[PDB]
Amino acid sequence: MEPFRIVIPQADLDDLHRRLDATRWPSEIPGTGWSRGVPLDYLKELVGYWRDGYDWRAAEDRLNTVPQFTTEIDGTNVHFMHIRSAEPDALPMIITHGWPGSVAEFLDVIDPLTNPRAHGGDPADAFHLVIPSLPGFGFSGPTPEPGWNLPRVASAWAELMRRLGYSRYAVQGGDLGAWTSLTLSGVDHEHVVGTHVNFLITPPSGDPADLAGLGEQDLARLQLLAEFGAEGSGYMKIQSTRPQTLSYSLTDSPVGQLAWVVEKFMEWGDTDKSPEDAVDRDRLLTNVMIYWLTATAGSSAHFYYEISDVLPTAPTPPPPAPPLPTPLGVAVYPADSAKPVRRFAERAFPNIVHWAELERGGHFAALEQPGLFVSDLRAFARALRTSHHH
Amino acid sequence: MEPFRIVIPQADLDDLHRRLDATRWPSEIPGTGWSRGVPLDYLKELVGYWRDGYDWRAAEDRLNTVPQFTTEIDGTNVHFMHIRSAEPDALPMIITHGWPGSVAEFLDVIDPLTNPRAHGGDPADAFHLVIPSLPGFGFSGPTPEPGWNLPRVASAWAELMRRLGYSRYAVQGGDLGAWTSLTLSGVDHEHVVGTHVNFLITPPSGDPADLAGLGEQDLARLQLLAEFGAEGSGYMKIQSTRPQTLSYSLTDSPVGQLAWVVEKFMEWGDTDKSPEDAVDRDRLLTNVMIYWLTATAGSSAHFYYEISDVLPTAPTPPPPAPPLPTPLGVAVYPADSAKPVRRFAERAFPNIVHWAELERGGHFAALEQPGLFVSDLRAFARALRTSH
Ligand SMILES: O[C@@H]1Cc2ccccc2[C@H]1O
Ligand SMILES: O[C@@H]1Cc2ccccc2[C@H]1O
Repeated sequence: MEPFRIVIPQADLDDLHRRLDATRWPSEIPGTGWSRGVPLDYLKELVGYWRDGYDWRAAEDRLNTVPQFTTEIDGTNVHFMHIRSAEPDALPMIITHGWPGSVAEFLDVIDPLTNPRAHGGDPADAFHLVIPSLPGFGFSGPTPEPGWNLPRVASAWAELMRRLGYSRYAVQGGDLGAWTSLTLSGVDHEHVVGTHVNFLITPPSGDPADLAGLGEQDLARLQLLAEFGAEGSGYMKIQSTRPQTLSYSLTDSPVGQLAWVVEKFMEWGDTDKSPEDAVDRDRLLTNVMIYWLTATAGSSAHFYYEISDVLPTAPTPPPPAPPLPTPLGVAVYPADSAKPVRRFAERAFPNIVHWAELERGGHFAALEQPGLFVSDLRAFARALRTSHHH
Repeated sequence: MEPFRIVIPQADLDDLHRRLDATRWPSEIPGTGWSRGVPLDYLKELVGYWRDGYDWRAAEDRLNTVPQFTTEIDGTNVHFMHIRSAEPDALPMIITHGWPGSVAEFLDVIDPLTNPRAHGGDPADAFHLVIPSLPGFGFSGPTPEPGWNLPRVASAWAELMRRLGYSRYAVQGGDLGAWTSLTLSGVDHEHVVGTHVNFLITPPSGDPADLAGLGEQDLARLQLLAEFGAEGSGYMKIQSTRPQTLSYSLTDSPVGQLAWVVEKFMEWGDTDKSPEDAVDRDRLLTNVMIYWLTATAGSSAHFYYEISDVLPTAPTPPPPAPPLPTPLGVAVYPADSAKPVRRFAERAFPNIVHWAELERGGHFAALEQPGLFVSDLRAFARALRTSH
């Protein structure tokens, strides 16, 4: 438990610009748009801005306005932001990012969540926030040994909240952070008072009977899963099997690191022509910079290998889980890469206290739609309070 | 159709050495060996040799001892080696490499196949060789448009053989070259006299009854397929879906390009502790240099996208093909990444005339075991002459 500040040596930035200037670009097949990955023309334009335009020092300053700390847990370094609320009886909540994200995703929602009185919110709806970097990611950095899977991350987090003195807290996440949050609600069930996910997958049974009566939208959600498996799972299959092989090119090549990550902001964000439709280029590059500067493309990929058996890329599906009794909030963003079927969600989670279908935004909710994210999490906190005393 | 010679600008070599010198290495998780991909200590040592000891000019010299040509077919550049036998009666054969291989794989089998008299062979077993670079690969280079799938590549080859004046020829391949050869045997059935593959997958139906009576060795071969899908197919899934995203890092980073390729030489070769157990490092780096210097990591990856529908990684597993009538030779190398169950192969190919189970070697047969490969192909020629 020691204070932490991001201080990037100028030498690292000079090296980055050296590499950018020396980029060797591939050929392309014309007329294929985004269908086979990041198009050449777009990436050239974004790289030009990255090299001459993007301001890391300002991003660095902004990140450093948030209190950060590091601490060692279960043999590994855990970096985390901790922002105390301006209001007494605030709900402690630990928010977890996923891949290819980072703690930078949450910069625009931290102040409205923790200080609602200064952002037109109700003081009754305040949060204390703990926002940790996943082991292997960003400023937490590489893990030293095998075995950092969902329950090991969850146990680390429970220990983090214990050290911080939160005996009662909620958990929140999207992407892999949602899976970690759901896992933690079981692992630390004595201390977790509620769970909110903005990403939820509900696979079908495989029995054509459980589809009876489902409407067009729910059937389309199931189709989205199948499409993801067929077409969108490439990154997941390679990171879950040979993350180290992949890591050499992503650690050596900043354009390669950028393409690898920015593709997902295009495909999973609420976009039309460009990833910048949903996330502006400074935020896009700041997130990529956290991967690049900490050189965590590979260590973050190893997470997928550790949890390969519970991914959709698993050979055989994991056995059906017993119901998770955690009071649950679900937020469904319309451009997300996967969306839950409520009938199926009701079976797996008997205590849903909050369900919202939002009007806009994709996979990176806090970053894409901070206003909606904040309003939704407040309504979840209100629903939690309501469900506990009635 | 014009003569071709490899002449790499010095500036490209200077650029490569600058990149190698400036390599930024990743973290590792110690003690995981090769289980999660190419280990850090090994690759640092290989890159050291690449930078300090490897001699591209000598490799370039050896490649250029092979007569090579380029020609435009169906809108794309096609590079190929063409080596005539001194025996006029020789069997013409087109040999196709796969991924992450190249025409450099066959340097040690060319003279024995085309001049058997000087290399322990019978003049009756001579070949004329045509050894093309796949469209999108090596010195053929990037294709200009969508659609270069197996039938389109096969058609291009039939056209190449027609242009060379070969109205009767055999086809040979491993990896994707075997799939291309099998496709070509159907596409140009009039002119293909026989097909030899040193790579063949035989998927089970999924009906438990079809496994009845199979010995433990054949059951293990089927399980090899399952293991490949589960753990070995990462490169195939990303190249078949987002090859262009992948291409940026592989085209910009020589250590990345090296890791991406050399992993398969470890996993698919007859290896123990190192890929150099099966293929020495000069040959390994020469093959990688062909990808690096032609900047074809991306365009070679696009081939997988074009054929995604027939891969193991397909959205829906491809329906079992009807039987193919081509006279077929099959060579099974014991360390290969996949190996056929003969009972199943003979249902898919009712005219198998040659079946060899070799006792050494993996996926890169001509490169790993040139002696075994030459003997087997000569045996195949003899099987074709005495059965048809
Ligand atoms: O968008 C992706 C869809 C999916 C499915 C399972 C786990 C994670 C994820 C996301 O990364
Ligand atoms: O790339 C090859 C294609 C394939 C198909 C089945 C098993 C292994 C393999 C690979 O060795």
